[PDB]
Amino acid sequence: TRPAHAVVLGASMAGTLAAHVLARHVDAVTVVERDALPEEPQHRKGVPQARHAHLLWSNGARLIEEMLPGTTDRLLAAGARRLGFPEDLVTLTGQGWQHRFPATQFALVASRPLLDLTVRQQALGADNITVRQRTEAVELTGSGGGSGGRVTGVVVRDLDSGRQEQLEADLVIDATGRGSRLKQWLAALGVPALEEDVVDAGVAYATRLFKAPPGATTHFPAVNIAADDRVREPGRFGVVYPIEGGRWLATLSCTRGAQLPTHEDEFIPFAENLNHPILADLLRDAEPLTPVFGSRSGANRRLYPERLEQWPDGLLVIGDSLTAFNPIYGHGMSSAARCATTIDREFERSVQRAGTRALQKAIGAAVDDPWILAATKDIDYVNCRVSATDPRLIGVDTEQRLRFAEAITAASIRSPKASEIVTDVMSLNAPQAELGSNRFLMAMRADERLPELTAPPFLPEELAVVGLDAA
Amino acid sequence: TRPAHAVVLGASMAGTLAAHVLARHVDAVTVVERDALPEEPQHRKGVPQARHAHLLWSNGARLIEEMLPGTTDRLLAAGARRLGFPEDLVTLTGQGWQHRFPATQFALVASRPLLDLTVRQQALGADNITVRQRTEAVELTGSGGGSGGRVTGVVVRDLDSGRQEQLEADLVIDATGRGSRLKQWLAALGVPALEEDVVDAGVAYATRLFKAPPGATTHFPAVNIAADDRVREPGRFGVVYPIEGGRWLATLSCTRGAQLPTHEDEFIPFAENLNHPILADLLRDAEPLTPVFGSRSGANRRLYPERLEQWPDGLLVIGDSLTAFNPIYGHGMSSAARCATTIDREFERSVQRAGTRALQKAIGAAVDDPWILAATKDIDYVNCRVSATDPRLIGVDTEQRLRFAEAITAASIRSPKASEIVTDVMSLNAPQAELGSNRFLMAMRADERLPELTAPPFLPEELAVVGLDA
Ligand SMILES: Cc1cc2nc3c(=O)[nH]c(=O)nc-3n(C[C@H](O)[C@H](O)[C@H](O)COP(=O)(O)OP(=O)(O)OC[C@H]3O[C@@H](n4cnc5c(N)ncnc54)[C@H](O)[C@@H]3O)c2cc1C
Ligand SMILES: Cc1cc2nc3c(=O)[nH]c(=O)nc-3n(C[C@H](O)[C@H](O)[C@H](O)COP(=O)(O)OP(=O)(O)OC[C@H]3O[C@@H](n4cnc5c(N)ncnc54)[C@H](O)[C@@H]3O)c2cc1C
Ligand SMILES: CC(=O)OC/C=C(\C)CC/C=C(\C)CCC=C(C)C
Ligand SMILES: [Cl-]
Repeated sequence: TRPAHAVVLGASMAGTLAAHVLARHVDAVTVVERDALPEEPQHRKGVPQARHAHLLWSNGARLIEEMLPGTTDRLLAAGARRLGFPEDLVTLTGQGWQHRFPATQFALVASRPLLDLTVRQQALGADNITVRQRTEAVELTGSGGGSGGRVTGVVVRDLDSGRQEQLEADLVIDATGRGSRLKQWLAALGVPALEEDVVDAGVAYATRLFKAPPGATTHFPAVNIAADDRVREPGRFGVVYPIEGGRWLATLSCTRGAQLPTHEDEFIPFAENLNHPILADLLRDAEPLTPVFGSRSGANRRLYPERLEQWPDGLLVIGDSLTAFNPIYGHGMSSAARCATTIDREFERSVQRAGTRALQKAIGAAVDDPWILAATKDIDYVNCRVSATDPRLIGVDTEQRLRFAEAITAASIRSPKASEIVTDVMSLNAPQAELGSNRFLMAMRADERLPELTAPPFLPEELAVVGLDAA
Repeated sequence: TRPAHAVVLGASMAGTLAAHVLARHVDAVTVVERDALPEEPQHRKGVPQARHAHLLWSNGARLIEEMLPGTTDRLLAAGARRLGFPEDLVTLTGQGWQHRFPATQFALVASRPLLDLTVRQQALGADNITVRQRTEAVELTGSGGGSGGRVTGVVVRDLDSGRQEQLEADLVIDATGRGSRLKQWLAALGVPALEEDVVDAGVAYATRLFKAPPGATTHFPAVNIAADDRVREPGRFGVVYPIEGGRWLATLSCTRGAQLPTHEDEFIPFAENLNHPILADLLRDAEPLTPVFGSRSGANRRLYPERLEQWPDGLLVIGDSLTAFNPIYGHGMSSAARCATTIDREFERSVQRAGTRALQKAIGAAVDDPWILAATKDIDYVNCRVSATDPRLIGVDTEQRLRFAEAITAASIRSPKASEIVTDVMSLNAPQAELGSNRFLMAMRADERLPELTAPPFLPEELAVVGLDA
């Protein structure tokens, strides 16, 4: 018999997309969210990462567009911007400035609260979706361990009354994010511990919101400075992204060993000590609208429920709860869209439980691309904490992995054919392994390499919008 | 290490597509084929089924088009026809005539030798593909048994010289077809026996090519008769497809228990004893160009190498050899395209040996749709021989499967919304399980049902091109 009631824990991007998908296949869906969901673009404590710069890469943007047609146009009408890569960005890599080749990929950029609200407005309006705001999931009900175990429902607590209730379900979806209590819920059902890979470069983030020079959010590119050209030293990075309302979102980041700004008067000096001070020059006369927001959620971690024999029937885990990545590569929301898309494409085949386990295996395969990309890039940072069994990571020459990464970067910034393939991998539209293919290696040697840029490739009319001259 | 030499055993559609794919990722590929590959459309002993009706459904057509751009345009320029479903077909089901709704899917139809050569011409021209024509693979080399072995190469015979030769390889692809010798090659390295699911309704086929009335191949629909409305006696079917050169391809079919025309003067009598005699009335004044070609390759069979722990490294199996289906549903070439597309999509991720089995598991998952579709439809035929472990087949009440198949068919022929989803499953673009989805059940209840057609839905101008009335 088919499932008739599904419960989705968490109403952020992973839970909202899964709720919309499951409503097409299940008679009734209940969404359990700890926060009150605002009706206007507004931050909330359940998604504290929304304070920092967010790119929706073309992989997630297309997956969301095919699930919810019109979403992209609604975002743009609300002030979001479609950044073309590498065309609409002034980017400094460890190998030099990126030539602004005609765009081969894109990313939608906006405030994360606007993007969350726009998606919620297009997904949660179905008649068979019930949203229980200000309701907290406390534990799962059912049985675990041995064989034959299965999750029957979830205990929820109403936060305005304090009363608890048993919410029975044929299917429970954990989408509660990086701070998820899944390991406690599992152990309370007698389920053994899950396998977990971790690659933790100790990345932290400091963000301020600025009023951009008038017109810059439309006629000035995004700027990204990534300083990693030495490997015995921690990485230090910085981005300035345009968002709706004529505002600049500036996010500074560093790996373990470096020092982030903890006060407002340390923000611009950090940008002045990157490999090029262009982010400081842009933000020197810009009006700050916020204090400095911080984040320490920069580890790469992946659970493998698809490997656990004692995985209970009727339970799935998606989003940051299943796996989370270093935000610098900006794949979290695309991974959430992949989880919902995989449920949509595999649900009917997986029912008629071999279905719950088949869905979880399909979900695990869909999140491999953002995992192996972020972990490959972070594993070689100095003082990185590594605890993973992935043979693509652990059994690899460390000199050769670094040298090859440098060669990939050197080709992408100055070779059109190499840049196109790299943006495919960067946009999560091609696996990381494609950079080791015969196709990429032949493109890397055969393609032309343009001369090295000795200054940031701003067009003069872009410098005129922000009131600068000669880089 | 990244494979530097791959060998594909067998040409035809599975081998040709896989060879084109592997050439993108491996330095050199060898294609070893028993027959001489002709440079113009001609049948051959290695693919004797090419004499029978062949539809390239949109699933395989799109996968081939994305692999080999321009192939669809060359086929149409060479005389192939893009039949829209259900618009361009007059089809009689066990529930009645199919309303010719605007096309929601399509299939390319032409002679199989023409389609084969067109794909060969656009796939095997790469500089790093070497074709060993008139060369036969006899056995595999390597190790097997115990811990799980590994494949080193293949022994080949040159047929114009008579010489044997050892061809080592980092990766061997079996694309030999339904009569493939893989299970003996396995035992020859001591690899345990593979799991196999079989649903064999004993389907046989008789085909005669006719010269169609001038213009019929372009302005007249294909006709498909499925005489299937009783479950206690064998099914008998018949189709007439247009192909290039102004010719009609007529393929007659039956399941175990019935008798096909095995003599030429019984061919049209078989067509007049279908549930409607329209295919006989079409073929009585038609000029016969061939004798009747026969085939008894109508069983559904699936190997499960993805389940065998001791599967040797460096070996993959694709096409009809891995799994074959009842031709009546026409998914074999689309399944061959799926295996090649899956190899292309997963190859780089699978290397960087865990790769060969990762590729084989991905290939096995891609061939599930045509297997469960053909097996679900064939399992309940009278005197059908079943040897399978698939719980989607074994643990099903047969009344519930029979009743639902009738409701799916009755909805598809007279409800537009239901027809759209059914053609998606029929064209192999949606899994069979979609017909049990809440989405499909809601479409069946909510959508209108048009009145029953009491006559074949020919337009008056279509009857006039073939010279009939009513
Ligand atoms: C600094 C930073 C920058 C990032 N930048 C990007 C970027 O540029 N691009 C990108 O794609 N991704 C980015 N990410 C990742 C992205 O924010 C997440 O991947 C995305 O939010 C998906 O997470 P999720 O929906 O699974 O969980 P979350 O977004 O964390 O949401 C979890 C939800 O569950 C709720 N919840 C928690 N516990 C309970 C409970 N017990 N009961 C009920 N509800 C509960 C919470 O209130 C919340 O609504 C970034 C992350 C960080 C930290
Ligand atoms: C009557 C009938 C009708 C069909 N109709 C359709 C249809 O409408 N649509 C559709 O999509 N499919 C149809 N099929 C299925 C389709 O023919 C096959 O699925 C398709 O050809 C894929 O098979 P293959 O390439 O894997 O193997 P095959 O096409 O059988 O090719 C195997 C090749 O390997 C070669 N070979 C074999 N052994 C050796 C050896 N030892 N050494 C060297 N070379 C060797 C052979 O010479 C041959 O060239 C039909 C099949 C039949 C029987
Ligand atoms: C040197 C290196 O890291 O190579 C990869 C660099 C990339 C992929 C560009 C850097 C991207 C960012 C800093 C994103 C902005 C920050 C957040 C979304 C939190
Ligand atoms: Cl955060």
